[PDB]
Amino acid sequence: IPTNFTISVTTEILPVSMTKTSVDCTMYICGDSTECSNLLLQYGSFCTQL
Amino acid sequence: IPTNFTISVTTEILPVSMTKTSVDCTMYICGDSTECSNLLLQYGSFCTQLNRALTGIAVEQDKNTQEVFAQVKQIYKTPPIKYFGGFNFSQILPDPSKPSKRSFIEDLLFNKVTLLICAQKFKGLTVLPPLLTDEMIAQYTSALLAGTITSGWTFGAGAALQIPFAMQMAYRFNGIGVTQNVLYENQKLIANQFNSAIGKIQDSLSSTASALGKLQDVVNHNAQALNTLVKQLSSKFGAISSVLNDIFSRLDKVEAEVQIDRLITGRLQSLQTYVTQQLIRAAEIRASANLAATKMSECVLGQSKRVDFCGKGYHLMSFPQSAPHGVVFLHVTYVPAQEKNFTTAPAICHDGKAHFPREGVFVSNGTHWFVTQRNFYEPQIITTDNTFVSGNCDVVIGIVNNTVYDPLQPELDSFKEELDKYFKNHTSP
Amino acid sequence: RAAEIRASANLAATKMSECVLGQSKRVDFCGKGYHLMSFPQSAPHGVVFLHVTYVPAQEKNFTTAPAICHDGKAHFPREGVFVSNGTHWFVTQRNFYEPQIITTDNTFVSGNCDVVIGIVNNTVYDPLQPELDSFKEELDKYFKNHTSP
Amino acid sequence: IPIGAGICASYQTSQSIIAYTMSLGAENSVAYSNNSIA
Ligand SMILES: *[C@@H]1O[C@H](CO)[C@@H](O[C@@H]2O[C@H](CO)[C@@H](O[C@@H]3O[C@H](CO)[C@@H](O)[C@H](O)[C@@H]3O)[C@H](O)[C@H]2NC(C)=O)[C@H](O)[C@H]1NC(C)=O
Ligand SMILES: *[C@@H]1O[C@H](CO)[C@@H](O[C@@H]2O[C@H](CO)[C@@H](O[C@@H]3O[C@H](CO)[C@@H](O)[C@H](O)[C@@H]3O)[C@H](O)[C@H]2NC(C)=O)[C@H](O)[C@H]1NC(C)=O
Ligand SMILES: *[C@@H]1O[C@H](CO)[C@@H](O[C@@H]2O[C@H](CO)[C@@H](O[C@@H]3O[C@H](CO)[C@@H](O)[C@H](O)[C@@H]3O)[C@H](O)[C@H]2NC(C)=O)[C@H](O)[C@H]1NC(C)=O
Ligand SMILES: *[C@@H]1O[C@H](CO)[C@@H](O[C@@H]2O[C@H](CO)[C@@H](O)[C@H](O)[C@H]2NC(C)=O)[C@H](O)[C@H]1NC(C)=O
Ligand SMILES: *[C@@H]1O[C@H](CO)[C@@H](O[C@@H]2O[C@H](CO)[C@@H](O)[C@H](O)[C@H]2NC(C)=O)[C@H](O)[C@H]1NC(C)=O
Ligand SMILES: *[C@@H]1O[C@H](CO)[C@@H](O[C@@H]2O[C@H](CO)[C@@H](O)[C@H](O)[C@H]2NC(C)=O)[C@H](O)[C@H]1NC(C)=O
Ligand SMILES: *[C@@H]1O[C@H](CO)[C@@H](O[C@@H]2O[C@H](CO)[C@@H](O)[C@H](O)[C@H]2NC(C)=O)[C@H](O)[C@H]1NC(C)=O
Ligand SMILES: *[C@@H]1O[C@H](CO)[C@@H](O[C@@H]2O[C@H](CO)[C@@H](O)[C@H](O)[C@H]2NC(C)=O)[C@H](O)[C@H]1NC(C)=O
Ligand SMILES: *[C@@H]1O[C@H](CO)[C@@H](O)[C@H](O)[C@H]1NC(C)=O
Ligand SMILES: *[C@@H]1O[C@H](CO)[C@@H](O)[C@H](O)[C@H]1NC(C)=O
Repeated sequence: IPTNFTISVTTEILPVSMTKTSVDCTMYICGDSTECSNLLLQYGSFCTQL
Repeated sequence: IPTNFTISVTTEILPVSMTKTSVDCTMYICGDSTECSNLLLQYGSFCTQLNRALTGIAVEQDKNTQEVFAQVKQIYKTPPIKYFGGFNFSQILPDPSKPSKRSFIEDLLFNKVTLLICAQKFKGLTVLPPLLTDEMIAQYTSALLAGTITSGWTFGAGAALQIPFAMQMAYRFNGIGVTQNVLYENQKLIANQFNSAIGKIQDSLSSTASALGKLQDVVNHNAQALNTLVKQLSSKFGAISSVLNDIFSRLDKVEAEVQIDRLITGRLQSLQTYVTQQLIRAAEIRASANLAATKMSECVLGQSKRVDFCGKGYHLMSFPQSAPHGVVFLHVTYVPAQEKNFTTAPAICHDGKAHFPREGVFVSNGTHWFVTQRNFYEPQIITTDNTFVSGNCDVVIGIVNNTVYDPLQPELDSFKEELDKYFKNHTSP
Repeated sequence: RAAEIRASANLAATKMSECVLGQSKRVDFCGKGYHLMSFPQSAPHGVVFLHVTYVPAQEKNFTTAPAICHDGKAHFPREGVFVSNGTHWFVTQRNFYEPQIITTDNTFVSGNCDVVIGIVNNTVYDPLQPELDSFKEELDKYFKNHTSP
Repeated sequence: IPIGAGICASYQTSQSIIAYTMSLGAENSVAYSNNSIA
């Protein structure tokens, strides 16, 4: 049988969220070029999904 | 200290499974074209991997519902009589008039959530049917409901044992922390707060259109993904045309292969992306289904002490209902009503010895002292049957000084005064 | 696959922490039926739990009442339930049959007996009174001997 | 063998392959009366 007690404090760390982000297709893929974008329009709708 | 209570019914919606689907190796990429299939044969064994992944997804989708809804191996049935001591359960038990054995709330849930495009999907895209038809799910739900109102929480542990409902609710209140008598003195009131509240559920589901958003999002996502997959194949991908037969009938056999190669690579990449997205969504739905199974096992089959788990407030009971690709829980819970202020003391010593409450708390209305419970107001005289002594009353801080009426004083002095009177009478002769 | 295995491992860690190192009140969590204890064992890339559990055996059906009014005052069981085999009543536990005579050591009073529904009639063998009768009877006998001559 | 839509197949009895509908479980009833307890 115990005859005495102690009171202790413990700490716990928990992540809750991560940094938001956003990307742009046209400038990343086709750098300040018009022909590249004109021919990128024919690749479908990947960018909408992203 | 509260002096009144209220009973509230809360709703909760959880998805349990997504729509099974399957895809074709060749009719999507090289539809009704021999040469395209012959050239595609040299790209390896990709769509075998796709088929294996989709078959695994479908099997897991069946297993989710099978695990969630099948926690009882004996199909109970409710007695024909429907007098549960004043409580009205006509809003959740199955309705025999309808050809489909469903209740009112299940009918509302089915009507609110709504599911040529399928005909348009000639491109080797099919939807498989689920293993468990809706009638069997409704029958499982009816079995749970009929087992949780005529046997308490016992049928989830062994042999089912019957018990009156008006006593089961007394057991539930005793579990919360308030003595059972407070039910038997207010039964006619409590039912009136139940039968009314359940009714207010039926309007609420049809009040706002965002109540069933969690169930609608699954079918919306599936339809949107399939539509994008169908519409993807209208893009040239840098080739000369999006029509496969035009390339072969306008060019010889020495450079057309380059353009059909570009087209086949594009379509393969799109299909792989779709498969990966389906895998992610399946994992999320599996996690949600596991949470729903835990909720069904703990909140329904028993009583939960985990605060804010099965509804806001102290938990009393729960009822399940089915819905398209999901489940709906109705949590019946107890909430303290208006309260009153009081003056309290930690301990009370009369004969140089401190007293402490056995269960409850001391309280005072201004002039006298009483001992009462914690979640209700019910004053009683301080008695040795209510208090236990320990040590002296010189070390506890904040103690007060008031007499304690030992019930041994009734139980013995009621005879002691009579004995003294008998002796006084006996003195004269 | 790694994400799925991590989820399963977290669940297994919770199982080891709650069912083994203590006793769990969560229904159908550490095994079917009421929980007693658990024992762990290892296995290639996994763990195996042996849950010991208690299950009620054959049962009998009796007639029950919510309360008892004896001196115009209702009585309620302190812990247990009232059951009768047909002739006269007893109070028992809820998970085992162990009849005992109704005593004030087992019941507490609350108000009058005209507000409760379904109440019955029976005498309460209030035990502190026979405890004091163990001296009351001898007191009466000794007073009879006192006044006899 | 889960076929689908509530239909399941198996191999049974002079032996062949049959297809039937699943049985959820054995039906059971509980005697409920407002002054009875088990
Ligand atoms: C705080 O609570 C106590 C306990 O109930 C209150 O004392 C009680 O007050 C009522 C109202 O006067 C008493 O009722 C009547 O008292 C007279 C006194 O002579 C009696 O002759 C009547 O037959 C009737 O009983 C009641 O007796 C009394 N309680 C006791 C034990 O005497 C007190 O008034 C409360 N403080 C407040 C409301 O500020
Ligand atoms: C319901 O339970 C009560 C309580 O046990 C039963 O009453 C008691 O039954 C016992 C067993 O039969 C009786 O003890 C026996 O009495 C006979 C009488 O001649 C005696 O010879 C035996 O040696 C033994 O002591 C007991 O007297 C009886 N209590 C009273 C107050 O009569 C009751 O029989 C049960 N009812 C049913 C339908 O089972
Ligand atoms: C438990 O015991 C109590 C009292 O020992 C019983 O209360 C008694 O109930 C009867 C009817 O059930 C009452 O009789 C009525 O008397 C009035 C006159 O007051 C008469 O006008 C009526 O026509 C009827 O005959 C009786 O008065 C009442 N006792 C008292 C003191 O008021 C109770 O019925 C018993 N419970 C069971 C289940 O047996
Ligand atoms: C229980 O343990 C505490 C902490 O060790 C004890 O408190 C100490 O008691 C000694 C002896 O009186 C003092 O000299 C110290 O200053 C105390 N510590 C503090 C932090 O105040 C306590 O006495 C123990 N109780 C018993 C019954 O042994
Ligand atoms: C405890 O609260 C209930 C619920 O409000 C009270 O019952 C109401 O009483 C008023 C009269 O004061 C009626 O107009 C309402 O119709 C009652 N509600 C229901 C659902 O019947 C009850 O009176 C309160 N108890 C106390 C002691 O104040
Ligand atoms: C249980 O609740 C149902 C639903 O309110 C009650 O049925 C209604 O009863 C009222 C009484 O006049 C009728 O006006 C409604 O048309 C009924 N609705 C339906 C859908 O039947 C039922 O009466 C209640 N149970 C008891 C015993 O009163
Ligand atoms: C009892 O508790 C209430 C709750 O705060 C005390 O406060 C009274 O009511 C409102 C709410 O705080 C305040 O704005 C009032 O100013 C308070 N009343 C007075 C007269 O100041 C209340 O004072 C407490 N009373 C007792 C006797 O303890
Ligand atoms: C409850 O009883 C104690 C003991 O009888 C009281 O303590 C007395 O306090 C006064 C001053 O407050 C002293 O002058 C006395 O000497 C104390 N008594 C003894 C025996 O030493 C206590 O005051 C009482 N409680 C209240 C609220 O008065
Ligand atoms: C409560 O606090 C007030 C002021 O802070 C103080 O005067 C009083 O003595 C305190 N009461 C107790 C029992 O400590
Ligand atoms: C049990 O229910 C029936 C019908 O509802 C009723 O006649 C009977 O009085 C009830 N039992 C008790 C003890 O009230």
